Amino acid sequence: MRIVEIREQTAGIKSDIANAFIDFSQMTCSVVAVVTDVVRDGKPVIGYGFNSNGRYAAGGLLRERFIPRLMSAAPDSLLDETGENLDPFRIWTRLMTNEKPGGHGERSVAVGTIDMAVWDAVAKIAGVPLYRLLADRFRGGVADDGVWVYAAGGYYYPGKDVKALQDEMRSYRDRGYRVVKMKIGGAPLAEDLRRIDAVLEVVGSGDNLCVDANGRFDIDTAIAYGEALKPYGLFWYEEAGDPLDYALQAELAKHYDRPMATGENLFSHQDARNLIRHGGMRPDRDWLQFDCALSYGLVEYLRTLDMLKENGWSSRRVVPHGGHQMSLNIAAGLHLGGNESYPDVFKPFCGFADGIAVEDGRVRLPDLPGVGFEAKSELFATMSGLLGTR
Amino acid sequence: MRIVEIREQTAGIKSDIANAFIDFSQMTCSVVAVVTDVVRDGKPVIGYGFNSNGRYAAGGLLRERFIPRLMSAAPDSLLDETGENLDPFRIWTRLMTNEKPGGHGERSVAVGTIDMAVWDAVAKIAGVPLYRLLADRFRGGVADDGVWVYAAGGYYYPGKDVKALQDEMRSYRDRGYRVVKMKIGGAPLAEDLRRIDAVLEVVGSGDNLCVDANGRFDIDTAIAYGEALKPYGLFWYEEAGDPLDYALQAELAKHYDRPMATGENLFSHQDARNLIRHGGMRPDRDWLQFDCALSYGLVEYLRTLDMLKENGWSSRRVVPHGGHQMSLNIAAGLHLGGNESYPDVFKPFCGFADGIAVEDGRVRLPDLPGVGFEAKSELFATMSGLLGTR
Ligand SMILES: [Cl-]
Ligand SMILES: [Cl-]
Ligand SMILES: [Cl-]
Ligand SMILES: [Cl-]
Ligand SMILES: [Cl-]
Ligand SMILES: [Cl-]
Ligand SMILES: [Mg+2]
Ligand SMILES: [Mg+2]
Repeated sequence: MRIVEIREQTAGIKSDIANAFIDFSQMTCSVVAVVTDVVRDGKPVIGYGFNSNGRYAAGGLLRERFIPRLMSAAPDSLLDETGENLDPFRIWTRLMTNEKPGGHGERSVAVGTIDMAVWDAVAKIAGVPLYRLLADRFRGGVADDGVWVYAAGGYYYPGKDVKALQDEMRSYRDRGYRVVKMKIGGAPLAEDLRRIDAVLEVVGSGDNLCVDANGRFDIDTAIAYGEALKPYGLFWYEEAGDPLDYALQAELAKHYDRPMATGENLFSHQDARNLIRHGGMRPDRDWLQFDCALSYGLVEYLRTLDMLKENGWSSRRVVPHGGHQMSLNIAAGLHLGGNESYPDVFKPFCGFADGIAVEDGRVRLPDLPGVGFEAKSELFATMSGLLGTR
Repeated sequence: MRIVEIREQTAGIKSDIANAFIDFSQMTCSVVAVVTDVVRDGKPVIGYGFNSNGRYAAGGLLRERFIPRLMSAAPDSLLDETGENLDPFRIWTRLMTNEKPGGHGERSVAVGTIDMAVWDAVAKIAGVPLYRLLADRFRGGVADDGVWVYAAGGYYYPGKDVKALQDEMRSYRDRGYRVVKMKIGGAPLAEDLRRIDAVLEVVGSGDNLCVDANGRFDIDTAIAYGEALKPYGLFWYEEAGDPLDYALQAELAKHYDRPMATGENLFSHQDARNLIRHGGMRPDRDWLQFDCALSYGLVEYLRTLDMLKENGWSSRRVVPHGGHQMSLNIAAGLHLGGNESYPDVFKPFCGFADGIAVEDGRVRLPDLPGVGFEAKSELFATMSGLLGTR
């Protein structure tokens, strides 16, 4: 058996939604197919992957460096010790051959996208959902019954006012989510507080509301927002300052004693480790948001999780950015704290399996092989169409 | 006046040379032309740029994200206050619009390459060498008369032995360089020590030799090499450990009191700042090697230089990676410590102006408009050919 070919294509997820840092008018993502010669249920096993919103597609990197490099390897060199499934670890090593250290951006997305497809294929060859594969290999067969999820939206948009924002959040609550997340930092403080007030009329307690500044604030603005946010008792205050300005987050923690979250824009275990060492994150109350699809994949994510354990952090503090089924499987299989979900934005690259409802903030995973792409009609149609695998 | 078009192409700089981390068998770089409608000396002013070795080309990024952004901007919005030259700062802002923070790799190379071409064009429109434009605008008209340069090579290569390494270093010294740099960490310690011994027979004092581990060592290996290197009194010990593992460098500095150098693989002012805060680098003796062509260009490099001043570091501690004329101009115009040079590797993307000799480790800059590409016959022929401007 072998990987026969790897295909890539670029998809559009463009719209005029905006956070404090960017708008999404040009936003794209990569989709990948890892085609094998293994037969399951009368058809070839093909693994699929895509990268999360916000970083754009990485098709250039995929086609110029990573796909050729992986496809020039001897095919047996990519197999596990049984000879009857792929080895994501050998594949990762091949992908990263002749890559210099540092510079963890863009190529991190290319590798993350291939890694997703590789794990999808491995689980399909094994005949199990990915969470089951991961629980069996890494957690002694113990998987979570379900995963904590929150609904992320609350973007700025032309003409969107507090009534529309309330309607949005009510629609998330009606779909089973308890906790929601909104953007802040893209309007004057008083206007953001009025937006927060409006959402709380819908969701009740601050316990049910997260806010995300998308890394836009300098220290003075981060502290000023913090002081204004304190009375609301929000579930978390996310990415106040630049994702790499570790000293800024450490100073902010001296002034804001309620939970904070960051890390979606750190794309390696090295960068994650620097956050842990230098960022003043607090293991009993803060949250880490690393996204494997943007960060060289699950093979790299396991190094990050090992580093967290060695530095006194629980995996239960990790709630990945990105809203994807790959993270959902990792959460239940490796015991993360939960997963972000997008009920509205970035269609069709959002949501989990069709027909499996979120119930008071928790969702179960389908007993279907792989990551679960085939259980999302619209997304699967879009991906197989783009990649020519119908 | 305006930018009429921006062109890009990929060049090969492939060979089987190797350092401790990678070999260069698939190495590429981007070349860019920024075509204006300004006439100087009877022809269109065209600015040129290329990115340094080691990070590969970024053609996909250039074509899919960055060039379309500039080319969709209102032409007047890219000009400076006078209306008769380009504004690299407005251009940089346009290039980075809708880019999320963190993730400083690959896109840093795309932007660095366009920025080089932009400054080349600006200096040509002003009619002066770039170092003169920079000295006048940023240093009250004071430029260095010349720049300190060292010869970087000493790569591993199949069949290459100590005799060939000696011949190499002799040829650098014969071309006017006093100090040379070689690679270490790609062979057992004893074999590297024999290589170092062989080179010192050519260059004499350790004062004339740098060694570069290309980020390959864990802390134990970094310390062990340090202990073995101490008796030689080397000019610097470069990039012992992972470029992002700041705590490792800080620990190493407790064990190795002689000069060390790092930073070529940090591609933003944020990442540079983290090295300065957390890496235990010593402003009195250590060296910083940030490369603008890989790091979103000179506009971003100015932010890094401002950060260094605020943090008690002199610009004289900065000696850029990459061997290019862009850095040569920055060095003289903004008062850096020197520039890396490549007399053998990465042809034709190496060396400075034809016909201007290095003399005991110092080189002057030509009084010619722009960065100086046209003064390098082979490089300019190659670039103009690739970009369709010949
Ligand atoms: Cl935001
Ligand atoms: Cl982040
Ligand atoms: Cl919830
Ligand atoms: Cl090396
Ligand atoms: Cl390169
Ligand atoms: Cl020299
Ligand atoms: Mg976020
Ligand atoms: Mg180096």
